Amino acid sequence: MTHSMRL
Amino acid sequence: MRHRKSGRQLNRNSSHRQAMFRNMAGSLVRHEIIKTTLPKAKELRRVVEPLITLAKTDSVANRRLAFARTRDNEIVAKLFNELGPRFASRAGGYTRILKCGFRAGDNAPMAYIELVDR
Amino acid sequence: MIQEQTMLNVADNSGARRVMCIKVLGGSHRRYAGVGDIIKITIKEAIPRGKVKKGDVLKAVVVRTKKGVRRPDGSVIRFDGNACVLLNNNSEQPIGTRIFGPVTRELRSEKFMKIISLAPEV
Amino acid sequence: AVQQNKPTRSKRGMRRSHDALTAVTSLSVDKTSGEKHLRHHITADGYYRGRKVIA
RNA sequence: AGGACCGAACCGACUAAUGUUGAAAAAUUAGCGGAUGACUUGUGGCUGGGGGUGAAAGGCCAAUCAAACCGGGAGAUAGCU
RNA sequence: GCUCGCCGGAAGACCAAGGGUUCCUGUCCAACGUUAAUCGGGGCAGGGUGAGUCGACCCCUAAGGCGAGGCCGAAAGGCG
RNA sequence: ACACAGGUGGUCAGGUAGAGAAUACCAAGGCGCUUGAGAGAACUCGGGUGAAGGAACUAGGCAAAAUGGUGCCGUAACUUCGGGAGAAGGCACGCUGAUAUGUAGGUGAGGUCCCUCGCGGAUGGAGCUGAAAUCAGUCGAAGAUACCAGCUGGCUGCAACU
RNA sequence: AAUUCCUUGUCGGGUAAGUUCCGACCUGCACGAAUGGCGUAAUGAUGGCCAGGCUGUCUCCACCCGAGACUCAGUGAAAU
RNA sequence: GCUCAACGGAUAAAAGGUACUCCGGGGAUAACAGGCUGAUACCGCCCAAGAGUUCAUAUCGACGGCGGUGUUUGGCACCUCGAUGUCGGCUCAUCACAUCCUGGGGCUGAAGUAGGUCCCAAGGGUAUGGCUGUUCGCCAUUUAAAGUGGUACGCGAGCUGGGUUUAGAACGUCGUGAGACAGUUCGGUCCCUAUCUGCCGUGGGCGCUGGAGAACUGAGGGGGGCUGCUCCUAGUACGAGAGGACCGGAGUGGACGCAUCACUGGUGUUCGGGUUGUCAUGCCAAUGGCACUGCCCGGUAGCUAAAUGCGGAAGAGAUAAGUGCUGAAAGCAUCUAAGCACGAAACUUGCCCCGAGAUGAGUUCUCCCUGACCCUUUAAGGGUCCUGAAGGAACGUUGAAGACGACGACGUUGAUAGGCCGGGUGUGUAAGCGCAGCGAUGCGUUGAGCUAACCGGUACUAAUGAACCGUGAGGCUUAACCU
Ligand SMILES: CC[C@H]1OC(=O)[C@H](C)[C@@H](O[C@H]2C[C@@](C)(OC)[C@@H](O)[C@H](C)O2)[C@H](C)[C@@H](O[C@@H]2O[C@H](C)C[C@H](N(C)C)[C@H]2O)[C@](C)(O)C[C@@H](C)C(=O)[C@H](C)[C@@H](O)[C@]1(C)O
Repeated sequence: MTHSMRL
Repeated sequence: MRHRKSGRQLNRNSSHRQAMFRNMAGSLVRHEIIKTTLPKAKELRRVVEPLITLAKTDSVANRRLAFARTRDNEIVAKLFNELGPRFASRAGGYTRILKCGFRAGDNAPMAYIELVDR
Repeated sequence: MIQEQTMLNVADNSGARRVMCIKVLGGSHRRYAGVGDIIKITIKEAIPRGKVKKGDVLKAVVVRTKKGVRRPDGSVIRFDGNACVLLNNNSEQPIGTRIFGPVTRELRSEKFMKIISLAPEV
Repeated sequence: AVQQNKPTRSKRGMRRSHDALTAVTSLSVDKTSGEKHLRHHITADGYYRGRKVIA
């Protein structure tokens, strides 16, 4: 859900 | 922060507190000595002593106020017939607390609350 | 206690019927305006024949508050409805001639003496 | 939330140093019967300060 | 009359809050939508794995789905840790 | 037992399915019960289920299944 | 997986107020949900009230507050001529008395005729039930008094709609 | 413009002030006619914007009522 | 007979997409943050053409040169891929100074007012809104001012989740297509009960050399430190005039903080009243339960702000930039080398709070203990009996004290709490009876009845006589004295 991910 | 506030909440709301005090006042006037917890006994002092002061004058209005605060006609009968002429001399202090150990189940501080006749 | 976005009525007959406070003048971070306090207003509703039109950004002075002013006697005078008298943006002089309704004796000072010599009650 | 490493048995005993239950200092003797009781409590046989209170 | 209107049972799940080692591996509370129909529900059948079924999202097929599970090839293979 | 409170198109009363003895009586309180327990849907011993008419079984059928022969298919099997 | 705030088909369904299987309080009946006792800090949860202001909050009026019933009056653009529309916006609502020793309505006995005779048909109104309205009076700060119970309007993109 | 880069295009309206909104103009980087174009009443737990009412959203929090948190007794975890 | 040209030639023969993805690894290798560096960026200086009527150096400073900082854009790949959660907002901050305001000065192309520029200075302060996801920016309106940076572009085991950056869907464009796009658009689960350090509070133990109860000195530590406007001097000094002070003195505000409820208010589910529905007390009347405190209307005490008091200082010391006095070196000159004086919101005090665990454990006052013996490793020794003192703790009633401890008052030789009495307050004319009325209801009794937390009293009730801990004159050495 790419909010905590370092993307 | 409770600065000069009387009354104990006793982990109830207002309706439960008032109904519980009415039941305990009925049981205390009925049996003349009851076992209870300690802070409920102190609050029961502050509840049941104005009823005995109300019994010191016997009229229709005072008996209707006692019925409005006890809702038992046998209780108001015993008040206005026995506890009125018996407690007529002493001014306040119609009741007596005595501590009696602790409860076996929840380790609650026990007390006997009784009337000063016995 | 007039702060910003407060909708005040107009006490004199400058033409506006309803104004809105957009800034309480005097001092950084000032919150409120009492009677003696100038406010900056915009005009939200005007009469069709008046001296000022809708959208004018000018100054006014509060004359009545619902919160009310306190006298040194311990008293307090609370009106009903908030009101202001409209002023010239730089000259600080009132625009309309007659002033409707009561004002306070707290207002007694030079420019507002020019105001207060028009009102029916003080 | 969790510890970085477990505490010792030493730090456990130092923490539990304040958990000692206080004893009653001394029970008081009634005047008539002589039975021990707590202060300001009635006896088991229902005496308080030399007066039979409960039946 | 009406895939009509308002609104309970019933079916669903729009918003917020709480819960997030839960009371609950999908809830509760307070509002919310449909509510005579392209409705909902019971009981029983039928379709099956490169197959089914899909008012279509690669959704669902027993808390498992860009190929279910079980068992066997099988100690697959691993220049990788 | 007496008061107080709560539900009451249910938090009441009958069943189907699903459980399977949990029903009732006496006795016990190690474990179970999120505490204590003298209590229990717990342990233990006994008791309890009575039908021509209620239901199943039974007669008949739906969707569907199986299917003598038959047709088809390397075999298994498929369809009828 | 639990003595788990979940799920699970049919039958019955009383009183008062209510259009009602909603909702409020009750009946028959069944329960107080297998840890309690105190105290009455911060903080958290679920609520109640709030001076002056009234969206200044914020990504955004999110969440709350508000609105809410019946009868009557009135209601625009636009339109596929059905709608829009409950548009919008108002007014009156309690209790008592009188009309009216309860009316209009509903039911309709005893009696009296007819008969082809009974579970028949006509008059007749007892008795019961019973709105809604107007007038007059009265009480309250407030009469849809609680629970219950639409926020409304203007412009616009997309998809006709269920 | 659900399409526009440059860009918050420029002008107008709405605001005290408007990168969003509405109306226009065409310079259409890179619309366009059944992978439909342009409208459109009604509908939508649809997207954007404005207004009235309403309010603890806010200025700026205050107090109260209950359930935890705190103390006492009983039982008694977990991640690490 | 091989552009087997990827030329030591995997096959005779081979392109893509994955944001639906999966696995094994990697900080061997990128994005974020840190490190090193400093081209770039920012700040400072050097020379000086030229502008400034003349006049480089009031203010700018070309052509070029030298540094600083780490501070933008970068470079490198040192840490991290068996996880170091992003932009913005909120809450809370903290430091630097390269100072935005306030304060102190020098020069001015400084008449005054107001500026420009440079030096010193970090005590305090340093907006609200519209638009935008925005930081930024534009804009509106204020202000004394609307500083610039560091702190993982501070801050998600503190909150949010609008933006980017998962899965849905669409537009433009690219692609034959699956799909792709620092291009847009609508929608989209933010876990954690704190062990340790830290910090805010609040206790127990022991120590401080006999024990105890008090009151202090204060080493040291913290808080605080902002500023506008008006009036007077004075429309004076200055200036043709328009304008218009320095210095000094009061008043009155804004923001901020501390305190407290006398006022004005809020709250006041524990007080009084109204009222709707229903159930019950046999019924009427009167009450009670439930309906969010059923809905409301007032409101006591407490708590509290929007209410009301107070504060920021003056002074002193030592100074920064700066200005001097005397004065040589260097017959002069010179604020400086000797010597002397001034000089800021910074520093040290002055104001307020904590504070002797200040182990360097301080001082002062008061009070309390004045008994016998035995043993042994005759030691600052052990033991036995007798005495338990001042005081403390425990218990109880409690408190405008409190999470619990603690703190404070009291314990009958007594007002500590409840009750009771009287008052006050609040609400608004109780019930019953009688009259008027057909009635709802009105009137009289009646400003009645009821009243929480308030006030002044009163032993009526509960605070029991005791038991428990704590001891029995307190080491050595040296000095100074007293008998
Ligand atoms: C109910 C409680 C659940 O946690 C959450 O919902 C929170 C809120 C997730 O964030 C959710 C929601 C969200 C938005 O993060 C808040 C999203 O970005 C992540 C991917 O999932 C967490 C924390 C994720 O971690 C994050 O994963 C990232 C890949 C890296 C990140 N790390 C760098 C710091 C790390 O913390 C992640 C993977 O789910 C954790 C694993 C262990 C789990 O699956 C566990 C079982 C969780 O599901 C949970 C504890 O039950």
